[PDB]
Amino acid sequence: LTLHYLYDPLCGWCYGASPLLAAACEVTGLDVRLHGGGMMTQPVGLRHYVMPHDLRIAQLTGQPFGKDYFDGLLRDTSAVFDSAPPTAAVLAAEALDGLGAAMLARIQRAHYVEGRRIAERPVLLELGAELGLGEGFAEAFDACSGEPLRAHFADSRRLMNRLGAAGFPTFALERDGRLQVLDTGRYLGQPDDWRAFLETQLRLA
Repeated sequence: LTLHYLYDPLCGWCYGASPLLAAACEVTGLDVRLHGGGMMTQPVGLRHYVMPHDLRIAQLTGQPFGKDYFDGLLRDTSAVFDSAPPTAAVLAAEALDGLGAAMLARIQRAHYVEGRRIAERPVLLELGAELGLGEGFAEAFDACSGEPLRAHFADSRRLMNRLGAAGFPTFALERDGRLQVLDTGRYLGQPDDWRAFLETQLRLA
C-alpha cells in the first residue's frame, strides 16, 4: 500500500492537512509519496485570496497561524508566493535524507507560523540546516531546482490530471496497482480518524 499525497507548499488547505500527512507517516507498512503540483509557479498585494481561507482552515483543523504571518509576511510587499523553491527544498530533503515530508511540514511552519519567506534560498537552506541537513543541502537544493523540479511538476500534474483532481490537497491510496482517491475533506481535523482509516484499509487488504 502506497499513499500518494498531491500538495503544494503554498496551499492553505494542504497546511490544514499537515496533521493527516504526519499521522499517515506513523502507519506501519504504509509507504507515503509526495507529489508537488507547482500551484504558484504571485507577489504579495494576493492577500485577499488567502487570509479568509486561513482562519476558516484554523477553525476546522486547529492548525495555528502566527502573528508574524498575518501581520508580517502577508503585509510584506516584497514577499513572493512562488511554489517552485519550497518544492525543490522538499525534493532535496527527500533526495539527501528521505526527509521530504518533514521538510514540507517545516516549510509550512516557517510560512504560516513564523512568517518567513519560503521562496528565498537562504530561508530554505536555514530550514534544512535546522533539520540536520546542513552538509549537502545547499548543493542538493541547487541540483533539484533545475530540470528535476520541472520533471517532478510534470509527473505530479499528469497524475493529478489522470485522477480528475481539481487541486490540492489530494490523497490517493495505491493497492496492488490500483489507485483510489480518498475523501480528504471527511478527515480534515481528524488525524486519529485518518490514521485508523489507513490502518483499516491495510487490514481489509
